[PDB]
Amino acid sequence: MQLVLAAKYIGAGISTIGLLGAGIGIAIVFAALINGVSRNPSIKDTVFPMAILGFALSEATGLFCLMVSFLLLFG
Amino acid sequence: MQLVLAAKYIGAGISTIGLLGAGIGIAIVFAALINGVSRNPSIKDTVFPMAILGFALSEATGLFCLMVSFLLLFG
Amino acid sequence: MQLVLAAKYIGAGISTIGLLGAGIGIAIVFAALINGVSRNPSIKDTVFPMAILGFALSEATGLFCLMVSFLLLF
Amino acid sequence: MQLVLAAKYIGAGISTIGLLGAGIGIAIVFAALINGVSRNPSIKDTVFPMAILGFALSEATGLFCLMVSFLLLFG
Amino acid sequence: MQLVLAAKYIGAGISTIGLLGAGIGIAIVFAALINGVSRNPSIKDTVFPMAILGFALSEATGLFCLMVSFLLLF
Amino acid sequence: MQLVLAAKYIGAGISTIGLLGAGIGIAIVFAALINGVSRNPSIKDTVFPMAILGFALSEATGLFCLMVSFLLLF
Amino acid sequence: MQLVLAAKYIGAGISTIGLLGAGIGIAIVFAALINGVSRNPSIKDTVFPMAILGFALSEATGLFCLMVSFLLLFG
Amino acid sequence: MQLVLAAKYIGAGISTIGLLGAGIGIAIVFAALINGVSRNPSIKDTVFPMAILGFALSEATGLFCLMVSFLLLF
Amino acid sequence: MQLVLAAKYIGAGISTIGLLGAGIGIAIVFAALINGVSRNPSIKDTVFPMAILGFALSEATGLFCLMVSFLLLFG
Amino acid sequence: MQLVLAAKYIGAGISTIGLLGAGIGIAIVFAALINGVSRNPSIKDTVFPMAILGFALSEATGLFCLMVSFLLLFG
Repeated sequence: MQLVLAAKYIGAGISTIGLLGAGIGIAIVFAALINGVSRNPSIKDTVFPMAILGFALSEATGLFCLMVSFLLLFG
Repeated sequence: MQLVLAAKYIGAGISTIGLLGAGIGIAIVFAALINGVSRNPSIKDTVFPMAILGFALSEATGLFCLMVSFLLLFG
Repeated sequence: MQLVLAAKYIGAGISTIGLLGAGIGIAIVFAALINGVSRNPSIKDTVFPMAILGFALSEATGLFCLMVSFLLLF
Repeated sequence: MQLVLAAKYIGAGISTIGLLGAGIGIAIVFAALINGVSRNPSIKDTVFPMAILGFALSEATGLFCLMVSFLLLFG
Repeated sequence: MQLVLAAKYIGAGISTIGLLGAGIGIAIVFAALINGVSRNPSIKDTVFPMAILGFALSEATGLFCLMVSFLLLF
Repeated sequence: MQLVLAAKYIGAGISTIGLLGAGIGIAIVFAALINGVSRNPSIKDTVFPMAILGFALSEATGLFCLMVSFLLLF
Repeated sequence: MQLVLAAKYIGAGISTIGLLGAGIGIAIVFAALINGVSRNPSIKDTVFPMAILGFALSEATGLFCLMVSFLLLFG
Repeated sequence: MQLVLAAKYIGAGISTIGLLGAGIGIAIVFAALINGVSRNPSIKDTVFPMAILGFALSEATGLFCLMVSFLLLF
Repeated sequence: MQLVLAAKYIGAGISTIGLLGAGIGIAIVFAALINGVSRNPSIKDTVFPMAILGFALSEATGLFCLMVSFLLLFG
Repeated sequence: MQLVLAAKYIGAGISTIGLLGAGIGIAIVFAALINGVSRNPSIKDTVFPMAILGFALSEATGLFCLMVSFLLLFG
């Protein structure tokens, strides 16, 4: 158990690293949203739900990382 | 088997790291969509399905990462 | 018990790495805010609440990393 | 054999990391496609096959990583 | 004791890596500030507080890393 | 034998990491091709061979990584 | 004590990695300064102190890494 | 002798990582070439020999990584 | 001492990784200088010393990395 | 000797990683050179030696990495 439990804990730490992509990704989507709206205010009702979709899809990949982390931590 | 289970769990942690690319990638596809539509609203119906295709192809690489991760956790 | 504990400490160091994403992320949101406002100052009240949401959502991923880190530390 | 097998699983995890290049890359190709089409809608039939070519070639790099991964998992 | 101590020291070093995100992030914010002031000098007093805020928030994430690094060290 | 074999397998996995550079690089080349053709469609036949060359050369580096990975495997 | 000391030196090496954020960051600030001054030479006296501020604050992050490094090397 | 050899194989896998730099690097040179030529087609004969030098110098760093890799493999 | 010398040598290897930032940083300062002068040749004498300052501050972070590396190899 | 020699060899592999920064950096300088010359052909005699300086300074950081690698490999 001891070496295996230790591996799970190290593993759970390693598995959060990929969350960096969601962190950068979410920001990239919101940067585009802010730049697009500032170039063309009239487009905001159109581009805002693309921003919400984009952020959610990007966050999803981070959530897959987190899921593996929790399965290691608690499973 | 202690060493092998340990290695399976470390390895599953490690195979989520690659998801950072789909995280960044999906975001890049949505940012282009946002900037594209704001420059030229009339193009929206043309470029939106391209965004869907882009996101899905970028996501697939992260899903491969996760597939290995699940194979190491359960296979 | 010592091996497990050693692994809890390493794992905790490792789970902060992901916070780099929020570091760059928050910055990217605020950079667009500054550039957007400078190109079009009248858009400020519109894009400021968007920057707050952007930063919050980006920070949240970093906060997930830190949650794992603290779960491992205690 | 336990150390060797251990190494094989650690190795398989490691060899998905390079898939992040394809996750980001495929996205860069789709972003250019979206941006090019929004700048110049008439160019769409020309630039779309280039996007398919760019994506398949970017994806091939991630597939090489996954192949090495599967060689480690099952061989 | 020696295994645990060892892990605390390695873990402490590992938790400084995430600080690369604030190093890049802070810079991105100040670059946006510079590019925006040079495009539009009259906007200086509006975007400056935005840059302070954005820097503070980027930095905080690097500070959560240092915090974990200090917990492991002390 | 077991230690050496072990290292060959870990080393083989490690040498695929560098392939992320070709994955990004190839894409950068094709994006430049797309942005340049859409700005200037008449340039298509000039820049296309340039993109093939640039892709080939980016890819080669990922292939040197795979080569090391295959040597370690076989 | 040998394992502990070992760990201290491995740790000290590890804690210089984060200095790459300052190496890139300081450069991003100087690049903006150069580009801003070439677009608008009259803005130089305004944007130069902002560049000093941005750089010192970016550098401070690398210095925190180096401090942890020196704590590991000598304490 | 087995431990040393194990380390030669791991070290060799590790030294290919740096080749990612040349992967992205070569691509960045060729992207600028394509964009430069599309903006200004008459500059092609001037910027093509610059792209060749750029790619060569970038590849060379990758070749240094591979040299270490082969020195370790034999 | 076997373990400690081993750790010193691994650690010295690891503390060079941070030099990748000065590598990228210096380049970013020179790229801005190049793009700055080409947009506005008259600015050359103004922005060139800024480039020198930029490069040197970016390089210093890599020199800190190397300092630790030498301390681990010889100190 | 055995564990120490093994550490040096692993260390020498780790120390080439930072060469990735010179590889990207050198390219960034040459990209700027190519973009600057294509915007403004008359500037080429001015910006070319800044490109040579930039690439050399960037390559220098990679050479510091390589130096540590050779000291580990052969020292």
